[PDB]
Amino acid sequence: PGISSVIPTVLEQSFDNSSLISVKELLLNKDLIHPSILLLTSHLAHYKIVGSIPRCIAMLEVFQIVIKDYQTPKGTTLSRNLTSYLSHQIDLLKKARPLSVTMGNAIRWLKQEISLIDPSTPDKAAKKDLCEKIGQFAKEKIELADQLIIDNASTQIEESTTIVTYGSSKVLTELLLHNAISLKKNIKVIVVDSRPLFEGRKMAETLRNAGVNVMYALITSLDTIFNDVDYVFLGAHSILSNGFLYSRAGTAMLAMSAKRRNIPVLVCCESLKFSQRVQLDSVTFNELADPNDLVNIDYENPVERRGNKGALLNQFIKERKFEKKKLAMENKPKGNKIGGKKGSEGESKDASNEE
Amino acid sequence: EDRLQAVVLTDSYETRFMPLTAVKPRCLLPLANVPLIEYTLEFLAKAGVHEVFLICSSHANQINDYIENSKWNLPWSPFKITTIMSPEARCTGDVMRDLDNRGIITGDFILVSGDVLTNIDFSKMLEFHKKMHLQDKDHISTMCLSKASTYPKTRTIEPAAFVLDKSTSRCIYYQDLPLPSSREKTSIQIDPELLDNVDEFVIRNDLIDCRIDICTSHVPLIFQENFDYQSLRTDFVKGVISSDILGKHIYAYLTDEYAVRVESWQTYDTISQDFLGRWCYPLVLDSNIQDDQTYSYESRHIYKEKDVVLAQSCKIGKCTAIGSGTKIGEGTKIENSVIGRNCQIGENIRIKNSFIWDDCIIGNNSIIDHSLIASNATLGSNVRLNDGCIIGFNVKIDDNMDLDRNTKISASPQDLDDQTLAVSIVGDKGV
Amino acid sequence: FNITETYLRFLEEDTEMTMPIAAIEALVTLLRIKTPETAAEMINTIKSSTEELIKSIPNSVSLRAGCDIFMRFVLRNLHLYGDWENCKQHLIENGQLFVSRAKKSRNKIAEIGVDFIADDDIILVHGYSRAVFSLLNHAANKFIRFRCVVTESRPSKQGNQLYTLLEQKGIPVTLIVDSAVGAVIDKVDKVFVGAEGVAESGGIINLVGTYSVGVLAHNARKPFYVVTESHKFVRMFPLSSDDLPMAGPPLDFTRRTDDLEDALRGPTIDYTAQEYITALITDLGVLTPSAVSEELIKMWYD
Amino acid sequence: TSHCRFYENKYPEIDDIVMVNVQQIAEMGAYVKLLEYDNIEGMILLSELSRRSIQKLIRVGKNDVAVVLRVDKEKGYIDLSKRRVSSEDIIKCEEKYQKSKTVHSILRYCAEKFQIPLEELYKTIAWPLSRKFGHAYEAFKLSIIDETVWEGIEPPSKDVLDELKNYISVKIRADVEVSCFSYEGIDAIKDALKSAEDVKVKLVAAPLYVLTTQALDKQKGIEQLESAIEKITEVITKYGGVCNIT
Repeated sequence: PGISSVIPTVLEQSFDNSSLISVKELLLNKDLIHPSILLLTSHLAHYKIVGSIPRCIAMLEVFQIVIKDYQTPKGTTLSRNLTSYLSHQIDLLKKARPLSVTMGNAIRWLKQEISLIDPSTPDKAAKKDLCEKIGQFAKEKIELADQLIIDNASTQIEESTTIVTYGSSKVLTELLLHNAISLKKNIKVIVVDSRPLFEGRKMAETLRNAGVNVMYALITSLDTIFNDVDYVFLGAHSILSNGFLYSRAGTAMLAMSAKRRNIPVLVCCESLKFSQRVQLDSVTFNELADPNDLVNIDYENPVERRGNKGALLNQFIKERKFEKKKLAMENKPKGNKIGGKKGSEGESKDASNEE
Repeated sequence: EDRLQAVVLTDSYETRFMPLTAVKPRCLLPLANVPLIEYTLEFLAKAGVHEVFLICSSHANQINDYIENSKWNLPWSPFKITTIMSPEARCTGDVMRDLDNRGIITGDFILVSGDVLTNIDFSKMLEFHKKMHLQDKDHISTMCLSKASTYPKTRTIEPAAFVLDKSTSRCIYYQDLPLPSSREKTSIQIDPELLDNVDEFVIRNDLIDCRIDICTSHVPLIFQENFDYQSLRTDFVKGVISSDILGKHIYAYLTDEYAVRVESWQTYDTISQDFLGRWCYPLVLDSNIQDDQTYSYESRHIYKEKDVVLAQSCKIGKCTAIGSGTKIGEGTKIENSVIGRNCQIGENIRIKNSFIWDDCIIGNNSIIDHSLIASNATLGSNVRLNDGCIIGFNVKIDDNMDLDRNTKISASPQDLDDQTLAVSIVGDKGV
Repeated sequence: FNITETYLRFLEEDTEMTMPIAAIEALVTLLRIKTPETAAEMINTIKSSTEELIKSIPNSVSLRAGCDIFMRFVLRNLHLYGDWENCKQHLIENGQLFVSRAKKSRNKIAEIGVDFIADDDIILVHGYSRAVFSLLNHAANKFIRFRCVVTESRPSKQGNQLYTLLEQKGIPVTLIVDSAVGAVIDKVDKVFVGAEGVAESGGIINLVGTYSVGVLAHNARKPFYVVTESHKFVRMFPLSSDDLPMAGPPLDFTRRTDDLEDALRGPTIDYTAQEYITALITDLGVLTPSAVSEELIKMWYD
Repeated sequence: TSHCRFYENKYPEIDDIVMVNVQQIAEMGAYVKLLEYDNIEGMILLSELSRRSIQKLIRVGKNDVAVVLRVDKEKGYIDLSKRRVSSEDIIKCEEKYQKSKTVHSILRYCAEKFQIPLEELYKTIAWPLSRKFGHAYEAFKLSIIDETVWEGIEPPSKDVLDELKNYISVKIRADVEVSCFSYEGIDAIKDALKSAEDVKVKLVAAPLYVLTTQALDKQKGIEQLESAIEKITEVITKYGGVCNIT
């Protein structure tokens, strides 16, 4: 059946609409669930590496694996309890960590596929063709698109560069790596780090693993870092029907700063991330997590110090809340690198009706 | 707790710096355009010193002169300098014996071997030392240790493997290895004399040498008693462990923050780099310690003194320090290198990760990479140097020369190639 | 046969020939000699010619836009899957036809899209475009309360030329230096601009000084307008504030001279952001907000 | 090294079918290399490429359909088409391309082995295979099944042919732990030897008999080894001992 109720820490007064609670340590569940989904959920819940791009790919891979492992029952047809199973999986995912736009899209695609082939065909012939098709799709709309984006970026970069970067966006890492290796230009990379997830640190590590000249900074230290420095790059999660940048934590402030200090910002996005859902603020629907992330006192993730703070429930009237997904302003980013080479962010849903 | 004397082991590690240390004393040489003794003195002051004692033998007159010229000579100082003059060339045992013969040793005396500059507060350490002393009657000396850079790889001269206790903080075994440099002994040794008493055994290697010692009144007496101990780390600590005098305790202080002593050339360079960055918490040149200094802080870890002149259109990298009275031309690429006081740099010069000492002329169209130039030694037109090329005192490198990796140049006007006179050895000229 | 020669051929005439249309015509002429039936022998050669033209360019942008448009048109043409002859013939026809169209477009612009200046609205005009001038002259023809303010253009004294052109129409005019342009926004109602090209982002590729003007307009909340003939859509993205594929130097710091020789190397091409535009007047309907981008998307199908 | 045409003529004709392995696309069409008629690049247009997502399917490496529209038999300009394909003809074209590729692969290892020109090899191959039989890959397959096509023209190289055969397809290791407890044994062993060879048998130890089974096309070696095992079993059952087979 699962687990219900029992939530740690204070519920707070403001920003109460989305799930923030749940299974962290498993106790009593339905005896039919494939363990790979569970494992994935466990990973996602306590993940520090993923950022919008790879999650969907991982999900797809998991689905493929499931399909490979899938065996049709002797009594009922191929789609009878499969849908129920899928629903259960979705519920589990939501309980663990809320579904993204890409994930939703993937789900939709899966549904479409299910509708396409009606229950009449044998087992070993249908899924052979399905898995291949899905692979082909993956090759087409994801990796190739990414490659295209990279190539677009390649021509867009001039001579003598000094760049400030943020996020665990895989595409940006790929880009920077490409710059370092195959272009052989005068590239300087400055990294910004965030408290909820150590993405900046990871980026820095990756850079080191290549051999790049790296400056390392934070959200606070920005007034002195400019005083030569030109380009600013950010990693997007999804663009809505309005045209606003619905992305991760510390981006919007950086963008604002860039706007203030002359030189504009450039953001990268895929040609599948676009949504029909309409929202213009972070209050509507937000990725909210447990206040366990904001416990460690600087330096590293595993340190555990008995300093000053270490209580939430016992404290009378104390609200310690943090947000993961933000809504950045529309006019501030100028450059958007999508499947159609180059374009403005004000286009919003030009690819949505195109499908 | 108050009133503590200091004894500094100076002029001990000569000929270890193979090109230099022949005409001028070891410690008088500048770290970052300013003498190495000063930093040590500052550290001592921070710790809590009431009287200063220095051990001099090799070029002692110059040291004396420096002392006379120095700020502590004037009556405002809490600590006065009185030097120990001894016969030439002797080990630390002999020095200790000499000290004992004289007799100034009272209570908890401070013995520092070499020159050390670190950021960690010492009062707390002193308190700890006192408390531990108050535990048992037969307690000896304090050793300082700091956590290394995760994995050891740049440490070959002194990669000491410390087997340590968590409850008492006491050393179990000391051993030196040539393992990363020469694959002959990739080795570990443990003795069974203290196995069934400690129980909590932690085997570690990643700890850096500091060689700062807080010593009781027992130590000189011990030294007098056992004359076989010439050194203080290799034979002494081991002896103490193996029960030379039964029922005795030693300290090994653990600190998360940076603490490294000066030992070789690469290590020295690393220390300098650290100093340039914000590794040491209060130790910055812009505060001005020597009073004649006029250093000021600038963006992107760049130090500039007063009366520093730099010409237009010169692209600089990261971490650069320039001394007073400098004249630098156009079209220079400067990256991670320190320029000395009153140095005259020409035009179109590419520098990467190098080091330049006091009053040096760098010739037009030259490339310098990871190499050191000592005081009053000049570089001519078209000189191409590779990684780790040490240049001695007053060496005149004239027109057109090329030197390969790890080429050492003599300082005194013997055994090593390239001499102090006109042109470095590509065509035979010298004494 | 050459396209460059053809381009040269027009110098003193112009003033209605939309340079890009002329270029298109030249391209068509080049095409209709060496048999347009084969795609292997022809399209590649056309591309090569275009490349050559680009290489030879002194200070022109719209040529590329024209050529790519032509290419797109050609591509569109052979989707009917009928026969090679008739389609080829149609293509051939469509060169002179295209030229003919431009005049009609101009007429449409001058009759429909001239309603902005009516109740004695004082106009601030900068950046020479033929369309804007036509609109002005044909507004005079229609008879309406109107007044003109001229900002001094200095590439090679084009402002004077503009003034002279204005004169041969009968209308009081005054000259304003683009330094005191910040001082006078009070009596002047609206700002109008003629562009060299429209970017992928939405922004305007123009002349010696436009960005500053745009900024001023934004500050004053008096609307900024761009009037152009609808064929200046180039696949170009000015990502930063001071970057464009320019033939001239982008702010070159000249060495210490004595005889005063190297000085006049100031920015002769400037770019303004997408948000500054209030209305863009084109023959293919009154469209502005993100219309150019949409058009581009339609063209490239991406 | 890879060069020269596949068939007899350098340039194709009208209606005849080809295929491209696309390296880069989307500008005019694709000016990419062919693998049916010469390695010299030809051009497809972005007009007769879309039949019914268009920029995602092709891209890099994937096999894509071609038919020769217009030929300039003077200097070298070839027109290619994807939409013209005669319906299911696409599949046939693909098959042909595959065959061509296989043929090319076949005449690459031999070129590298004997250090002889590829064009000459192609010339020597493409006459009773690419003209009479249909395509050459199918002919090769037929030959491998039962030799009949190679017999038409005399081969200058036999080692090359052998190598090719090997590639298309071998000693298989077999260890029989002979632990006999029989009365007469040596004779039995001799008998076994006299039946199993009629392949390469070596002896290192007294109880261990090492044998390597020769295979014609890899899969045939399973049938022989089993037979040998059976023979061995037959051998010692009559006398009064045992042979253990791993």
